[PDB]
Amino acid sequence: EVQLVESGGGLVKPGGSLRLSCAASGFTFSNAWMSWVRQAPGKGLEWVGRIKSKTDGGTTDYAAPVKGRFTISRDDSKNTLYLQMNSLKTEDTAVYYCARTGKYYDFWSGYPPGEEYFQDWGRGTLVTVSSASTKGPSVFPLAPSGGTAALGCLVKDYFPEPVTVSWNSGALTSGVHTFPAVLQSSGLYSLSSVVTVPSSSLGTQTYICNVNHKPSNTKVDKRVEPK
Amino acid sequence: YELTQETGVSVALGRTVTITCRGDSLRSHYASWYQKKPGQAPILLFYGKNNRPSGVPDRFSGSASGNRASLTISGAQAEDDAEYYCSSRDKSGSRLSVFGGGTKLTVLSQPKAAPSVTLFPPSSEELQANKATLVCLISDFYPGAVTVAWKADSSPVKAGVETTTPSKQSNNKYAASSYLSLTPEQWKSHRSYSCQVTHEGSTVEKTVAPT
Ligand SMILES: [Zn+2]
Ligand SMILES: [Zn+2]
Repeated sequence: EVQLVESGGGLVKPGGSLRLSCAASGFTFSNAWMSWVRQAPGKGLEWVGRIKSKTDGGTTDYAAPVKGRFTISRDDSKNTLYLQMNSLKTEDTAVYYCARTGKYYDFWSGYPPGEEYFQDWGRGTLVTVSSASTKGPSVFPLAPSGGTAALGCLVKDYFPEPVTVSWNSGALTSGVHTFPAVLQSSGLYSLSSVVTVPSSSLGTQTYICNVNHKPSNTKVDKRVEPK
Repeated sequence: YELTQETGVSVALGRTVTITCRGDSLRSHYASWYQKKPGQAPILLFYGKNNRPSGVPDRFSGSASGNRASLTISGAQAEDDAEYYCSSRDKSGSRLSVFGGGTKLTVLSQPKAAPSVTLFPPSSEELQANKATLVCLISDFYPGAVTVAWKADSSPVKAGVETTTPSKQSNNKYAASSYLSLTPEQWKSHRSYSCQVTHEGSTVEKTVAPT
């Protein structure tokens, strides 16, 4: 019945601005308090701000890290909630969620009383704040140091995703793991690939990792030799 | 976090499991509980002492004692695989909600498997480019939840660390990686560096040393 759809996510450069929208249906929007909540790539959930209903003050509240830069507003006639983000920082990279909020009371004696729950949520929208532009990777060998040895390749500082990695032009697939990439604060990505090989084969078998980054037309091979 | 939850817990089909959040403010406040499946909108499961929203299954129940709030699932079902978050009023009393860091619940569907960990030092080639990255590769584990911590000379290292969330491999086990970025001078000035990988409370540690 209730649906919330966030939209507007994208890549923006630090210092830039972005507007998110949340289209609501299935409930009486004009009566609802609405919030934004965000989740940075590795670190859980964080309330961003709220707007009260118009029958109440229609006023806004904002989390400390965001005050003075973000503005929340609503157009009841289009059942839409907005988040205007200005002067964006790398620290603002996150999935942004719209949520309808409700209140209940516990046994705290403070003022103003009331717990806020997030009764309905959207799926969210990704906001990435980064000064990165298309860039091919640099490739470094991860040299081998029960009868098996692990060796690999470090694929460093590329943008955007993805990179493809093979070993020995696809002839070696057994015992390969190519790991999900990490997103650095620079906005660039890095990933690794490893293969486990018989120790008896080192120094007679050549191991080459093949790295393909299509957005930069980069195709680089790197030999991974024992120390 | 102001509210602390364990990174991951597992449960066999049909058994009971409890996920707990702890924090000083829970001595004075009730919590709400959320489920989030990968790529899906979070759902409100429970709040306060006895509020379960219509449509939430009866097996989900919330409770509170002392500095803890708990979510108990009484008879885990496969569809309960998800991240679970608690939330409560900010300890300062401010008109603000805070969230725990989330607990990944795995309802066991294959045998448990420990992480295989390999720690590589910076390559001679990278050092010649005046950079240094330690690479901690973590593979073949199940359930797919781990915590990673770095140390040097017995001291936790927090700056320069980037760690991926676990992702499923083509063999249906999970993999993850963590990177420690250092200057070449930093790398050479400490005796040893370690990557500690904790899987359901059990730690696997690997060490490297310059030279
Ligand atoms: Zn409270
Ligand atoms: Zn284990």
